[PDB]
Amino acid sequence: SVQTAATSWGTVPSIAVYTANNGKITERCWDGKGWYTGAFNEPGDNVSVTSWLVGSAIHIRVYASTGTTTTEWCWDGNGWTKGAYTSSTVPDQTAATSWGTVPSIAVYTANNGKITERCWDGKGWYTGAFNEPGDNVSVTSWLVGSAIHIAVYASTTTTTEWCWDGNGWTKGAYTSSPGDQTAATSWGTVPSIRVYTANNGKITERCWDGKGWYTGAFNEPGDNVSVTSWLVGSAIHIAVYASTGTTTTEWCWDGNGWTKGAYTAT
Ligand SMILES: CCN(CC)c1ccc2c(c1)Oc1cc(N(CC)CC)ccc1C2c1ccccc1C(=O)OCCOCCn1cc(CO[C@@H]2O[C@@H](C)[C@@H](O)[C@@H](O)[C@@H]2O)nn1
Ligand SMILES: CCN(CC)c1ccc2c(c1)Oc1cc(N(CC)CC)ccc1C2c1ccccc1C(=O)OCCOCCn1cc(CO[C@@H]2O[C@@H](C)[C@@H](O)[C@@H](O)[C@@H]2O)nn1
Repeated sequence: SVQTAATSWGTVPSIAVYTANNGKITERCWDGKGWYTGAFNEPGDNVSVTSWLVGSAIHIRVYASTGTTTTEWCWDGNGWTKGAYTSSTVPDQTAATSWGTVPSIAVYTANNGKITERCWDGKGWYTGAFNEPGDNVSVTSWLVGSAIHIAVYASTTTTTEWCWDGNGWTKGAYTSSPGDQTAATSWGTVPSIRVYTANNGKITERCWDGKGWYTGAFNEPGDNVSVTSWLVGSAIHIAVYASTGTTTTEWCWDGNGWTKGAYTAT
């Protein structure tokens, strides 16, 4: 099927969805009044994205996988340009997260059954300590004040949660113990986490609200899943993108059940 990645920002919100199809990545954007086609058009078979607000200006980084490299593509208000990211890979699935306004970035790559990590601290790219088995990776992160926490979901036999608390990596209380493709989001400082798994054409949901994992009401057909969420005061909003072949369907949580969203690819 096509493979998607989703970021959002502000409270309207704005959404960017990236779809990899026949080696091309294209962008559908939402401004609060209709979906439209963004400038982004780069080569790639797989995509992940992350973004951050500097005051009220969005900065977007798309990690596009092209055989023996992943290229970073940068939006900073005035067009797409190539980023300082470099890797060396084999015919590659990535997950990205970022935090603060510096910002800091962590990119996880599953290459031939191993997940590895590249980190950006504002000075340059370096190799992170993370290195664990997996064919499939998703990531979410949250600030507790100025301390970053990172939850990596590595799917190989079992999906394993790997938690970073700022001084070491450990196995988390998640494990839903073939060919799982996961997408993760989180919100607040508890935090809440939702992990979506495409397995055998069903997408299903696992939930953390600080007091143990449980199966969520989310249940929709798809072979690929991406997700983004945003808070408005105390209210969470989620957009899940479920894909089968070239058909991507949006599912929205606005606090009153999962409903089909307006998203089209066109
Ligand atoms: C574009 C081509 N690439 C990528 C392959 C590249 C370019 C330069 C270097 C490169 C690689 O590697 C090294 C390595 C060394 N070392 C140890 C590190 C051994 C001697 C030394 C020099 C180079 C240098 C280097 C040599 C001499 C002088 C300066 C540098 C340098 O600027 O370095 C790169 C970062 O410096 C400032 C340039 N830069 C890049 C950005 C990017 O900011 C954007 O936004 C960020 C948030 C990220 O998304 C980021 O990826 C994105 O591009 N901001 N500033
Ligand atoms: C207080 C002692 N008792 C017996 C009286 C008890 C104990 C645990 C639960 C209990 C009750 O109830 C639930 C109920 C659910 N529901 C509601 C029917 C969702 C399927 C889930 C887990 C337990 C859980 C639960 C089970 C296992 C692990 C943790 C919890 C838990 O955090 O328990 C307390 C927190 O539970 C969350 C309550 N709830 C409902 C929703 C809204 O929906 C969820 O969140 C949305 C944002 C979406 O992701 C949606 O798909 C997803 O299902 N969010 N939270």
